[PDB]
Amino acid sequence: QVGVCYGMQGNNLPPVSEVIALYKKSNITRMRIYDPNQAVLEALRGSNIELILGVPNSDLQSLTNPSNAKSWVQKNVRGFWSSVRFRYIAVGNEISPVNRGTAWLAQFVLPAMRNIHDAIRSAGLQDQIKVSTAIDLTLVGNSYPPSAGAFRDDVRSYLNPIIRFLSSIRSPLLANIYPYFTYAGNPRDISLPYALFTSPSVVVWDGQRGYKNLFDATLDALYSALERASGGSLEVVVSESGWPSAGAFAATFDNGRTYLSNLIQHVKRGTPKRPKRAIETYLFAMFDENKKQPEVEKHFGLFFPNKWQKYNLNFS
Ligand SMILES: C[As](C)(=O)[O-]
Repeated sequence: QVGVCYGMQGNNLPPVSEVIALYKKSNITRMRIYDPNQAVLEALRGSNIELILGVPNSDLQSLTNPSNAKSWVQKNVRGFWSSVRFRYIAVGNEISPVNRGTAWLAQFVLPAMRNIHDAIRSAGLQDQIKVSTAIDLTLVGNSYPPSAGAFRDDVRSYLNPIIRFLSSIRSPLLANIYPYFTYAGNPRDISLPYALFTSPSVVVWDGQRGYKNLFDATLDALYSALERASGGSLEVVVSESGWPSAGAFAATFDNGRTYLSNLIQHVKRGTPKRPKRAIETYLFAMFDENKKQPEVEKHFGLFFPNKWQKYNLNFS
């Protein structure tokens, strides 16, 4: 089942309780939150909803201290484990050692992960609850063609030991992935059917491998980079994907509806490189978030804040 990211940065959003109800109502059994909001945590009790619990980047620093991490796990994890199906903890989101926004935090990620996981195992929850981190693909320097997929040379010192850690505790890697921005930046080279999963024939040829949609190509591009960095056994959970209804080039209702509907359907299966396993995927995001900037980041909602659906999707 597809999951949905619950961002709460709007001035017009439903009460937490109604949002959970709406999740249950729409039969959405998977959620991603970006911080451990207690009301949300208390609201998920007995929901049977598998949860991605996020560590906010501002606390990464704090958690490089083992004791801060311990108390972090006690308050937010052990206090709820009876009734909340914590699935993954996403320690940091879109951290890069070379992106201006997050560079000074990179040092913190792996230690945080060890302390939380260390904290996690002491409570004996390590086979249910996988410690990981959620990346963006700014870290991937090459993805064309997909077989050539490789991480940026200047991010290898950062990613390498993180991969190693993940391999050893058998955790997957989490990736936020937006075919939308790939398309939006280069519609001359990227065809909309390619971006939207509606292409009858392959669009990208990779030796003997043909890519029909932008989403399949990119993940496999990620897979090739993981394989070159000693993560050939890592699973990828896709922790964000979405298409905006307004605010910029190609931000339209129809595109949104197409993209998201094929996607929900697509991930019932895999990619041209790893056909067996289903892609665990989290749709971004449940509500428009009128506080985000710029304009287009306020329209990723799948639902209006009055809780009527934007796109009329089956999540079942
Ligand atoms: C834009 As190209 C030549 O890397 O497919």
